[PDB]
Amino acid sequence: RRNVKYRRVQNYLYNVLERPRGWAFIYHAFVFLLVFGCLILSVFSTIPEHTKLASSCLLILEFVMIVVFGLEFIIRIWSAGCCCRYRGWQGRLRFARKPFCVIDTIVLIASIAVVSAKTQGNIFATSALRSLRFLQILRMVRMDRRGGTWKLLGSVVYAHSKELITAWYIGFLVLIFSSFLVYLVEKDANKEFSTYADALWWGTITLTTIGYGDKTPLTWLGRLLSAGFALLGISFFALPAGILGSGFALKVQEQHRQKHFEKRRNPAANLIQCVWRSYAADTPPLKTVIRAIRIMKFHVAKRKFKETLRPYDVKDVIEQYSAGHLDMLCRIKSLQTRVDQILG
Amino acid sequence: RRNVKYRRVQNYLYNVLERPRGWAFIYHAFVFLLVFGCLILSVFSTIPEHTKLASSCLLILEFVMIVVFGLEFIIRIWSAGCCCRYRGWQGRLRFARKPFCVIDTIVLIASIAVVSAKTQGNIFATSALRSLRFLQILRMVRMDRRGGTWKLLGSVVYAHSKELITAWYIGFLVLIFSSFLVYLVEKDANKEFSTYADALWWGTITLTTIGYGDKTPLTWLGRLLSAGFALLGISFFALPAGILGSGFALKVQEQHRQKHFEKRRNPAANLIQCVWRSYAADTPPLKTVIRAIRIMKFHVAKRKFKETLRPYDVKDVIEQYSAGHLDMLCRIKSLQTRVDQILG
Amino acid sequence: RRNVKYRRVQNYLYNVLERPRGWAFIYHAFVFLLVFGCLILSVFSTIPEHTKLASSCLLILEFVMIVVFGLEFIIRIWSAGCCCRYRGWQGRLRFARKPFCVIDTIVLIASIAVVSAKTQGNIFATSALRSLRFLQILRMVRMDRRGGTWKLLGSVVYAHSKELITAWYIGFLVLIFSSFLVYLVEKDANKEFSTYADALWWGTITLTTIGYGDKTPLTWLGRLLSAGFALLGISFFALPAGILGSGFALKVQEQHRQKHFEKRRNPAANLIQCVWRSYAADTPPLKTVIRAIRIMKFHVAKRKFKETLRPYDVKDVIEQYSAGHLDMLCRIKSLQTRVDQILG
Amino acid sequence: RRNVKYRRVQNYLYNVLERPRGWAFIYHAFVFLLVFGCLILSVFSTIPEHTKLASSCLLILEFVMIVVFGLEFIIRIWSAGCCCRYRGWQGRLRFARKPFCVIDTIVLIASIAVVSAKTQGNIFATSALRSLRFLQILRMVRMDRRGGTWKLLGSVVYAHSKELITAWYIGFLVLIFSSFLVYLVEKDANKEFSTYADALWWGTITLTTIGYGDKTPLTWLGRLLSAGFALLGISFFALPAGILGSGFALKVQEQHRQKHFEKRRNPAANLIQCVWRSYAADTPPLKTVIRAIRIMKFHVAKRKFKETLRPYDVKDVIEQYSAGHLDMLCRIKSLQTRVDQILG
Amino acid sequence: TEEQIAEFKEAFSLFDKDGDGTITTKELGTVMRSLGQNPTEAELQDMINEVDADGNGTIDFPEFLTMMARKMKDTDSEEEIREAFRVFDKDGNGYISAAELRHVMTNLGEKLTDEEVDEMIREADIDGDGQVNYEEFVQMMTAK
Amino acid sequence: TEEQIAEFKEAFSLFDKDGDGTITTKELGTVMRSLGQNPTEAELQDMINEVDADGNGTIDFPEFLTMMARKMKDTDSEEEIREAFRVFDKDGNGYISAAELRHVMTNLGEKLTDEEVDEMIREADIDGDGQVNYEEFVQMMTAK
Amino acid sequence: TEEQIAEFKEAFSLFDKDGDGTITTKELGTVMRSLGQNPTEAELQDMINEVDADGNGTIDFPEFLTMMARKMKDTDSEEEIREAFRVFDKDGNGYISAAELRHVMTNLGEKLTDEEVDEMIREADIDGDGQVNYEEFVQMMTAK
Amino acid sequence: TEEQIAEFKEAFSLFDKDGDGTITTKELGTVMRSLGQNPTEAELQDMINEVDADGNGTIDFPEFLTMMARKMKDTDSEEEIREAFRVFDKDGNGYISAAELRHVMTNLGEKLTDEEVDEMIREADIDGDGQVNYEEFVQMMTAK
Ligand SMILES: CCCCCCCC(=O)OC[C@H](COP(=O)(O)O[C@@H]1[C@H](O)[C@H](O)[C@@H](OP(=O)(O)O)[C@H](OP(=O)(O)O)[C@H]1O)OC(=O)CCCCCCC
Ligand SMILES: CCCCCCCC(=O)OC[C@H](COP(=O)(O)O[C@@H]1[C@H](O)[C@H](O)[C@@H](OP(=O)(O)O)[C@H](OP(=O)(O)O)[C@H]1O)OC(=O)CCCCCCC
Repeated sequence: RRNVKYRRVQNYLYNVLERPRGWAFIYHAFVFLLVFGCLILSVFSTIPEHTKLASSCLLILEFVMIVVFGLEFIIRIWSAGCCCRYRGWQGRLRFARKPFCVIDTIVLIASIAVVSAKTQGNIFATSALRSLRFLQILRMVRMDRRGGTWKLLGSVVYAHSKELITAWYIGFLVLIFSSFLVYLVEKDANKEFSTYADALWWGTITLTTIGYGDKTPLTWLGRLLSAGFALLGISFFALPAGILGSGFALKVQEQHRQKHFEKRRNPAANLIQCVWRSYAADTPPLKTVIRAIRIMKFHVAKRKFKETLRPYDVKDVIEQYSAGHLDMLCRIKSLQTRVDQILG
Repeated sequence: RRNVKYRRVQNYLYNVLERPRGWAFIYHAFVFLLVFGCLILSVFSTIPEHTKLASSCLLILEFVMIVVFGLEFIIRIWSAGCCCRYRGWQGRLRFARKPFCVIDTIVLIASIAVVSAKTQGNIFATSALRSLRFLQILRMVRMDRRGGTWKLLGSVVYAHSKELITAWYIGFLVLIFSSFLVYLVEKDANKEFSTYADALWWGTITLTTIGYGDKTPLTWLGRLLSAGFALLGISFFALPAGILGSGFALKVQEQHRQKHFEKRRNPAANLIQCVWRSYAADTPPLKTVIRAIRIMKFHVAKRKFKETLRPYDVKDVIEQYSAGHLDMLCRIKSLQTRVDQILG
Repeated sequence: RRNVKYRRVQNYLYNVLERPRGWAFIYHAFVFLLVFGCLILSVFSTIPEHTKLASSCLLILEFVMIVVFGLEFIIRIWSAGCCCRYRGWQGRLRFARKPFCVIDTIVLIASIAVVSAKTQGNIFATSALRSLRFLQILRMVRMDRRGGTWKLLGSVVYAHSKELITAWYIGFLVLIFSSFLVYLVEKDANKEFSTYADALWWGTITLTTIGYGDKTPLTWLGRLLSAGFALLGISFFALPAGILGSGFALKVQEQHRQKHFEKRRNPAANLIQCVWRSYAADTPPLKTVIRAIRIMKFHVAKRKFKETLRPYDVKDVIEQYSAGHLDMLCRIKSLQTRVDQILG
Repeated sequence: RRNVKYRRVQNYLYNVLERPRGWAFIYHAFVFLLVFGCLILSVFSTIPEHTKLASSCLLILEFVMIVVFGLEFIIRIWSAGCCCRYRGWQGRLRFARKPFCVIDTIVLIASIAVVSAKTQGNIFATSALRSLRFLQILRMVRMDRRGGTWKLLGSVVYAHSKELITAWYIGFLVLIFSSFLVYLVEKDANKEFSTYADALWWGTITLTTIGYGDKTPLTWLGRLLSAGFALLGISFFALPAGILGSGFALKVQEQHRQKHFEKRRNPAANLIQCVWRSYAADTPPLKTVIRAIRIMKFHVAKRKFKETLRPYDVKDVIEQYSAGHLDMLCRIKSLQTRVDQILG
Repeated sequence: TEEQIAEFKEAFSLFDKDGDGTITTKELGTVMRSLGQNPTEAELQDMINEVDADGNGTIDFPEFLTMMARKMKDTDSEEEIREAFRVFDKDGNGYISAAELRHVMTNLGEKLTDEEVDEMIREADIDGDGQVNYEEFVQMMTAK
Repeated sequence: TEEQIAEFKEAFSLFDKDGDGTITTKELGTVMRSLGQNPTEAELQDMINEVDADGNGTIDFPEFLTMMARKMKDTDSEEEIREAFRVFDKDGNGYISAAELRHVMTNLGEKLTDEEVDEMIREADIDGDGQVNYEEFVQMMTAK
Repeated sequence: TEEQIAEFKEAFSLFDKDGDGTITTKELGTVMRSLGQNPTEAELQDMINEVDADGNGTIDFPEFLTMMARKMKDTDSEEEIREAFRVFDKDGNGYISAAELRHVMTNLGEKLTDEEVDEMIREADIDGDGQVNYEEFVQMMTAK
Repeated sequence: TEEQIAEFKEAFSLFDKDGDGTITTKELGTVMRSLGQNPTEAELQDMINEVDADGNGTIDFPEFLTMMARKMKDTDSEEEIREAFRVFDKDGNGYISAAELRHVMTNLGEKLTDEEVDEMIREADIDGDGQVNYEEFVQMMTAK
């Protein structure tokens, strides 16, 4: 009851902290907003004008984050008993060495030191604080789970490596060439295309559609060449964004389709059934043989599930199709042969 | 005849107003053009130069919209009897409380007040009118049906939440880093990268390919770093547009495919058939039993239709495939067994 | 021989002119380059500096295009006998009224008049020539076949109408709002956000990632709001390009898949076979009956081909699948029933 | 042993050089970084300020690349015996005429000449060196295998030729028109829209979202027209990037799917089996007949493999489906007929 | 509802024709075989499955009472019938042709008697360019 | 068209061989069985379905008259035959090989007699690099 | 492990019932037929395939010993069972209903005895909004 | 090539065993049935189809001569065999395992005799981390 309730509160807090879903996302969004506001306030404090009000408002955030994050770390350590592998002093210590948890405590002590030094106000101390302010970004960093963003980005980039490389090479060529030509066309008339480095800077900014406007071609031949190469190189430089975005959309579509037609149901049901059968069986010799059979069934269901880990694709559908076709073929040929024997 | 004709005109006007298709879209486009022209005229009136001609031309639009919208509201209230649930005083009142209808009448009275106060010309009144002019935008707002645009955008964003988040995080990191480096490279040589806030502004504008040109790096190391980080961060910042656009295109493709192979025909035919059978049946006991059977058939067809609400996908095709395969398998195994019995 | 050869040259010239494929594309590209060079030369002649050399070089192009286009029109009129429906004076006249052909002759006489007036050199004449120069663009216009570009663009836009509309509405909202807020934040500090029209111009240019730089926010709150709304509205304003590009790519993919698995072979073979059978048949009564049967077979094959006009989709594959399944089902149930009767 | 080991080292070096995979990519990335750093250093040397330090640092790179590339060429020539077709003096000479190898040696001697002339320091010599520096880019060029980037880009462009052309034409029209209108609206008020060439330059830069800011419309009617045409033409000009990016993503997806469900296994196994059978068979007459049969089986497997070269698509799946359906149909109709005969 | 429950009990007694209290597939099939309908085994299976909610395989008296008590006129049912009619709506203007509807009912699904489809056509106002407002049919068949 | 309608009536009398006035599948099949064609049941079904438009299942005399009156030379039919020929067009230049056409007709679909395909080949100008303009075939078989 | 290996040898002797030393499909099937299980040929095929790793087609004594020695409590096996339970997790909050689990086990796959599913339900804390933490089941069935 | 053509004529005489001059499916099947291979009808069909190029359905002497004259060592054939071997290349480094190759040949396709696969393994240098360069096999089986 009371201890079971305590267990429950701990499980719930563990899910809202480490495995957010629904409202836990609202809490994590609140923490993200707090961290982002801290970063904005620090940036504003960089400005000499607002460094007065911004410093005081940011000081408040220091303690606000400090108190909030200390409370969250206390809850996380007190929680994490959901799996029960971290219960007890040794389990809590094992949890505390989690890379994200060690990072969190390091950011925590850094914030404590920042507040304490702001209290003391030493010169080297205050410089160290101006430097230690960014650490709250590790809170933004810890946000993601095992760097899921980096892994997804890398996966999609690697899948489209040839296209990104092809596209980027072609675009680079375009840039170099256009820069050079304009430079030849404008090396003398325009004082800003004086060196080829200037032309390369203009081409980079031009094709990337930034277009600062510090360097722009003045000669009409230069403007014509710039227009043509602008159309080409702009298409090429915008290409990688389109390739990666389309790849992301296609991967999302594929993941959604696979989720809709996932194969987990029957293997899971069989696995649980035989697992409980073995747990129950764990004459005497007949019961032992049945136990061995049930454990084997559990292992087979585990193997089938591990096979099903592979996402469904054209491979699986065509495989099942061909299997069905071969079964019907062999069975109906056998029926024809049997009926023939009947005729004989 | 005459009253049936009146009923007809009301139905037609209800479809052209609330359920546009074809020419109704041309009328709605006319109303949208009128509202958009009103907004443009108001914006122009904001300008001190054109505030003279624009004020008079806009005054005309006030009344034009006023008269047109009053007429449209009168038609909508007089219409909406297509369903017949809004006929009579109570039905018209029930219709008038529709959120879009209450919004429309509020905009209507606001326009009336604007015209009346322009007639009177009080100082506070005229300030209130300069403020109440935007309301015609609610006409632009009412345009969409139950916020279909917002719902579609939210659906596609949520489907691609991980990619938008991953991409945006990576892009933010890129920005912060590039801003900082350029700042270090140019904090002294360039007077516009004086504070890190200035560098962040430059990075935001640079990676977003806006490129105002107010801040641009001057040192050649700064330009090199800016070029590299420009390529990276530009790809990242343009990513969300590509992801969302591709997701929209894929969702459109999916909707079109599902529409082409929708499953509505047979369940609909069966449903209507059994519904009419029950309506007709509503010896005596045999007729009552047949009525019960027909009502049950209607309910079954309704359930099958509710099932068919789910858009067709790989799930449905593979489901029907597997069902057919199992039927043929069992039937042909039964035939083999039967023939075997014949042999015995 | 000689007249058959003449017929051949005319057919070949008709295909290279009206139905280009391969080298005909190289000739059409040459004509396009000539027209585009004429347009470039006219634009350059607009410039007071280069109006001297450009005028003479362009005059050459006048005659060059003139002579080339007159020759091409002569060839097109002399050709177009490939179908033989335009042979003879009446057929040539019928061809000459083709909208593209009438346009071509109008451009031809316009060019002749331009050259003649350049020879005469009247004031009003020369002004008319400065105006009549653009007509060569109709040559660029005639290029496309029945406005295929416009039809394709309209088709893809209409298919994605909801997404373009949703996206554009959301983006417009973003723009208006961001413009307004910055205006409030900067109406006084910045002299360029003096009126809301100025703020709207800044927002338009900002979100569209043009970023001229004439108006940029100076206050740091203004820059923060501009950055956030820049990220949002930039995604929204770049959305339509991504939606349409993705839609184009998906439609191309679909067209390619349909081409690979087109259903033309068997209906075409049957159609030609029965058509020739009927042409041959066109005892006596038995031959007449066979002729009627063959004409009916030709008409049936024509109907099946008209059905196959519809591009292949999930509909056709699932239709054939279900048909096959029902045939096997009925046949094998019949076999089971037959074997049962044997048992009886 | 020792010579077999030598053979091995040569094979390994040949794969890491010509057929990189894994670590070979890291070596090629190192060489690419070296070449790119050389290009950057040359560009910096173009700048009069950094031409002093950059010249010395670049000189080092000259020799660094020189020594590294000479070593690599020596290894490549010494290697390439993996196939054994280039072993011996004649084989090495045959390898040396490979277009990439001849290009590499030409770049090598060019670098040697650059170093030697830098040693001598002649005026014409040094000018030739300032010109011969770019050659290291051929090292960047040789990087790709048989111009895979160009071939992929051309393939995707050609597949989407109609959409790129349609889109580009529409965009060009938009540009011309918007430029012209603004020009009319601003030919007098604005001194920068003086000629239509200036308006065309503004439109090019505007729609391409470069937005230098040198020319921007000032009149409010001009700004309104610029905003509307900006939205339209921006969508059109950004279209080609989206089309090509989406096409790249779709082609990658297709390629991945085909790789997952490639048909190489069974034909390959049969081919190798019968090839070895024939190699073994190469009474006496019975053995010769078996040899002929095995060689025929090898040739049939080769033909089937050549057929399988064609990437899997809807064509292959539907083909196999229809084949299976026809086999079951004919077999089961035969079974029904046989059972009927039994009844008779 | 004593009259209604008495009628339901009499109907159940007629259905089962015995004191077992459970409705099996065979008896339900015989009920209509008496009228020469020739029910299918799957038809009877779904007939039984639609009344009971426990999966026992038979229709208990409380289950039949629950089935009968609920009213056909429901928001979900009305929407389902409305969309079923809209299946054959052209141009999205909410119009379905009378002759096209007649052909669809005659050919697709359980064929309706020609006279019955004629009454369907006449049950509402069918004139007016040959189109009949399906929502009128929905209102007529949702009134209970 | 008294001669034409008389010929059509005589043809219908030969087809049905009786005064029933309706053409059934069996009689239509027997018409060709007399010539040893061995028609299929589905073949006869589509034969009947193509003349009548009411779905009664038989070919009435007015329906056969309507079928016969219409002229084979039609814009839609001409386009269909043109695209059928274009099916085997290479490079989009409007050329189909004579030998490839012969093989396609011989193997795919209802096999044509070798002599008949030879006449097809000779009916137009087949020389000129071995290609035959299919549009010439379309004009020859659209002249009625 | 002399007791364990002796038990394994006795079990193998019971399984094969002969001195052949190889376990064939027929004998393995008979082992359970003695208990009236009626094994399938494919069932026995996968039974044999899961112990041996050479593909000979029979279960050798060392192969059975290798199968038995390995412990069910494994990281891979624990993860597989955890995901198998998560298959029926709603909202991603790690909760599976007791009644839904009972129905799933009863209907899908090899049906569990009602009493056995009841013990499954009672083996852990089932109360608390009707949901049972599947990870508790994983811990209970991974303890060996 | 008088010796070669004489050998080919003798081989054809042995194949057909008669003066017909055409090789039919039955005789070709009997040729191997004499050795107890039990050929399939489709096997013989593709056997005949691969020699003749006219589709007559039999192997004429000139067709067999054309088949035999061509050399197995061809660029296309060498590339096909190379890619067939690469089918089982891991990491794109051009290495195929000896044991994996043995298993693939034994199980997939027409099973090779264990001794024959052993000779395949020994025909080249198989050591060196257990991988065998498939290109060595290609060179060995492309030398004719
Ligand atoms: C900066 C350079 C960026 C280059 C890209 C980043 C460099 C990089 O290579 O990593 C991406 C990588 C690729 O992912 P990954 O290899 O697992 O992708 C699978 C892989 O291609 C398999 O071989 C495919 O199986 P198969 O053969 O078809 O059968 C499988 O397809 P399928 O079986 O499911 O159907 C693919 O899903 O894994 C990361 O996410 C780490 C992110 C590191 C990113 C760190 C920085 C973000
Ligand atoms: C600003 C933050 C934006 C975040 C995005 C907006 C925040 C947000 O979450 O709302 C989007 C949301 C998602 O839509 P929704 O949940 O219904 O999408 C379905 C959902 O994913 C189902 O679970 C899927 O079923 P299943 O599991 O696969 O079986 C189904 O796939 P399928 O069955 O059909 O195949 C999906 O279609 O619903 C709105 O449109 C409201 C728009 C609110 C937008 C309000 C502002 C525009």
